[PDB]
Amino acid sequence: LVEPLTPSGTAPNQAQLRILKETELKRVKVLGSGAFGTVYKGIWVPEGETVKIPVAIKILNANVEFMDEALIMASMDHPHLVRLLGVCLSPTIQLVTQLMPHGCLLEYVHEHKDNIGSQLLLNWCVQIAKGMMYLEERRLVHRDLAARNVLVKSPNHVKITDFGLARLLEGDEKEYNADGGKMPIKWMALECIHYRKFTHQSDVWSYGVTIWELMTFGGKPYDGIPTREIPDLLEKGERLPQPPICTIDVYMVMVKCWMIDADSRPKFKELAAEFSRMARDPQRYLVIQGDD
Ligand SMILES: CCc1cc2ncnc(Nc3ccc(OCc4cccc(F)c4)c(Cl)c3)c2s1
Repeated sequence: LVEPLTPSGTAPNQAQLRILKETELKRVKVLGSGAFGTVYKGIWVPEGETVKIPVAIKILNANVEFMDEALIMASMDHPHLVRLLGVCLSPTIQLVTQLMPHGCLLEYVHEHKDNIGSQLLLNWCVQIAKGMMYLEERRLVHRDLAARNVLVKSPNHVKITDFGLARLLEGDEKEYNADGGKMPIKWMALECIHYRKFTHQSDVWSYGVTIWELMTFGGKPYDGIPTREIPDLLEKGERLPQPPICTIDVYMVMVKCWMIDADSRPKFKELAAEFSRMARDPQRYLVIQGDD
């Protein structure tokens, strides 16, 4: 027979995913490595073409779920989220994305500390929130939002990366086993420490921690405090301190991201809009000396 027609006005997903030959890629050096896998700086020469496209290649240490997640990653079309360019299937599956020349935001803030102003910092808060807004719109939880997973295309333009990988490697099992989670506890929403209760509102918590990293120019959350003690401290009401440059206006935005009640936290829509209006008058909201 012929299948009963039932249209839904959802637009076709015409995203392209390129399956790349092993030999189209060369690795220059290592950029980073961790629970997620190793990220290499590299060169992609497409099949038949000449141009040597600067790329990052990620190798991970089920494949139906991977090819499903790869579809999501390639479908992302937003200025402040990365897009997967290609997948290489051999010898093991490699992820290929455009290299960001100014690197990771966490490294960028610490290195350019003495020359980052209030306008720049407040604009990054908007761009991050916007990209997350776009993820949420698609019902996609990042699970591992952190300054370390925000890359700098140019000083005035950041992109979020590494969305999807956490769920792909961990799964959705409510109970943690003895191995625990792969994401760092100190960026994690309280409810996700105890069980896997990952939602857009848990990402919001992580957003709060991410923007604190920026306002402290690469500060380390709960610095020195061992990760075993965190779940107890958070439940006793402990939160990150007010960064020196932060007005109470900015700090309260942060604090609201760390409410016990996940529903009480700001939505990404509210976060982008508030930092937007702050970015219209950035010296009323962040107090950095020399920032005239
Ligand atoms: C610190 C200096 C850096 C510059 C830079 N430029 C581009 N990509 C980088 N890292 C990177 C992170 C994740 C990667 O694959 C995972 C992934 C997740 C979601 C969408 C993607 F396109 C991909 C991939 Cl393939 C790469 C990095 S890291």
